Amino acid sequence: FASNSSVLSLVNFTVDPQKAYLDFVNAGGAPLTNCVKMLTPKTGTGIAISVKPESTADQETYGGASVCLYCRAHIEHPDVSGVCKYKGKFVQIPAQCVRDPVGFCLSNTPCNVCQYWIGYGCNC
Amino acid sequence: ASADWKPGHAMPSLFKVQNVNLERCELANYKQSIPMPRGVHMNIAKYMQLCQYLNTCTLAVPANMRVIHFGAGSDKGIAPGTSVLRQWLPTDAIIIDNDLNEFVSDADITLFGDCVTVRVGQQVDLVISDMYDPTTKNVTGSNESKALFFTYLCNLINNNLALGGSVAIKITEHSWSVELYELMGKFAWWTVFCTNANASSSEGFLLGINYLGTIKENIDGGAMHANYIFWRNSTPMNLSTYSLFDLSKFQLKLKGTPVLQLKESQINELVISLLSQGKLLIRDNDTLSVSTD
Ligand SMILES: C[n+]1cn([C@@H]2O[C@H](COP(=O)(O)OP(=O)(O)OP(=O)(O)OC[C@H]3O[C@@H](n4cnc5c(=O)[nH]c(N)nc54)[C@H](O)[C@@H]3O)[C@@H](O)[C@H]2O)c2nc(N)[nH]c(=O)c21
Ligand SMILES: [Zn+2]
Ligand SMILES: [Zn+2]
Repeated sequence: FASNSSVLSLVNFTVDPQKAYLDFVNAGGAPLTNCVKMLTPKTGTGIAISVKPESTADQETYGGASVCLYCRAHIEHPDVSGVCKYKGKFVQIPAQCVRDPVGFCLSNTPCNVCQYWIGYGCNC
Repeated sequence: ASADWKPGHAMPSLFKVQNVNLERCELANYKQSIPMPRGVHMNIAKYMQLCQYLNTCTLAVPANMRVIHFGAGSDKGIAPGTSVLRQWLPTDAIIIDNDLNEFVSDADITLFGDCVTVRVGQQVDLVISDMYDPTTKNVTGSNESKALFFTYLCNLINNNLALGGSVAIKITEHSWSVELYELMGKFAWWTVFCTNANASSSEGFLLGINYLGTIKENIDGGAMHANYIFWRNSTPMNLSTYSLFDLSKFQLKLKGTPVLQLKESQINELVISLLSQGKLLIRDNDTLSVSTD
């Protein structure tokens, strides 16, 4: 609804959009909606980010750009390369955190050597 | 019901060969909606069913496949159809999408503005169009052939489409073009495909499979749209997404279709046969360059 444009406009009034969004949702703010949930044969590997959907039975796959705060808010990405890590790819998200796909990716990091979500797949 | 498990319905030659006047389209289930599986965008189910039918066509699937996607912005700021294209196409395929207003998309290139502003320097392999002009809803007089974005799409087919390439262009009862129907006669095969997810709409995807650059079938465009409406008025189609229940074979087959550069004089029966089978593309193999003009 108009609440997406509200929180998306809010992260335009801050120097730290990640913490801005996370503080907003943690205080009861309405999670960002309209993320592009894909339909997948839940027989994937389970890695965090993949070129094709890789959801397990405990996962859901989203279009990468739709779950990236910097893509959705049309603000500059923080990556040193300037390339978004999600855009053009697919992002797997635990089924329990589907209520807020954007805040989950802002709250977690894939394992460097392992590529699975630390705490949600990584076994190193 | 077997048809409920298919991705949709394709216009049969039974209605292609009819000769009737253009009549009003009256669907018994018109405007009825089907709940989407898993709260997912309706454009997810529609694009996937379109891709599932194209899985049964002789699509040319080369390396570095060039796909352009018009009308990709929907559902207020996103592009679910482009993401489905990313799920469907080979990982090395190039996706260029475009719509009038701003949106976020998983395409390689995203261009905002009128489709005329999309300058295609080379030739592409697959054209998907979900464009629809809102003024088409202002039904006043008789249902005449429309120009609008179809003039741009017709010129694209004649100039910027590889031999062996294919198109999928959305039409409705009132959003249609005589010239585009007649261009389907320059492909090896053609049909109109209506997804089961949106069977309650007169919407259909005009498919031209394997472009040949020469007239293979002489088509009366106005008479063929009347046949399309006659088919919709004669064919019960129930809303369904059963085809999406098993996605084990959804991805486009990695065909490795070769891309060849040939002069028009060198095109013979073997080349035409290979183009018609989805086994060959004829275009440049430069680096794709599509910008805003
Ligand atoms: C088929 N039909 C038409 N009318 C009458 O003819 C008018 C023009 O139709 P028109 O050609 O839009 O086609 P339809 O409304 O299907 O398109 P439908 O809306 O599905 O549109 C198909 C596609 O249009 C796309 N689209 C429509 N609106 C917009 C828009 O505003 N912007 C963009 N970008 N796309 C749009 C939309 O996404 C959808 O998938 C209708 O509005 C009725 O007055 C019918 N009346 C009755 N009683 N029963 C019918 O079966 C019937
Ligand atoms: Zn991004
Ligand atoms: Zn790990």
